[PDB]
Amino acid sequence: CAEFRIKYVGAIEKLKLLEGPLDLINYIDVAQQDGKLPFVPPEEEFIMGVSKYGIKVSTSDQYDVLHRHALYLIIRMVCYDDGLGAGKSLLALKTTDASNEEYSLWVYQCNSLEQAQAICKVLSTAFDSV
Amino acid sequence: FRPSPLERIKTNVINPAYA
Repeated sequence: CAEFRIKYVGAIEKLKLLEGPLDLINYIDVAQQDGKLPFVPPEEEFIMGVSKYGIKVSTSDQYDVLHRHALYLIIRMVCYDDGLGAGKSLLALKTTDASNEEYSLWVYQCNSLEQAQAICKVLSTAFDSV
Repeated sequence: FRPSPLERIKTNVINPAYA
């Protein structure tokens, strides 16, 4: 269980039917090219909490929850360098719905690679305990 | 444009429930 300050790039929601971490990265690269997602997030920071329950993203004053990504519904999360030349680290989360009929992609940008990796480690430990 | 995904990937985490 841990909290991190992150920025929010955006989401591609309600996709139907990306098996492979490389495929997800490529999918998002192309989505950015096609204007579905920004390349660079707005500067506004959010609080990302990671735990056994999943990932929660809240405003920086904790007054409002933006996203709740429950562990049950997380399919995979990929951490990667955005490739834009500044070494920024992204987290791309693939999630599904209660019936596992639709998928959504959520993309965040971390302050540092150390933090992105820390986030992944908590998530991986979370799955381990199941 | 940007380098290949292989050159950029750091780690991935998979939910075994859907694997």
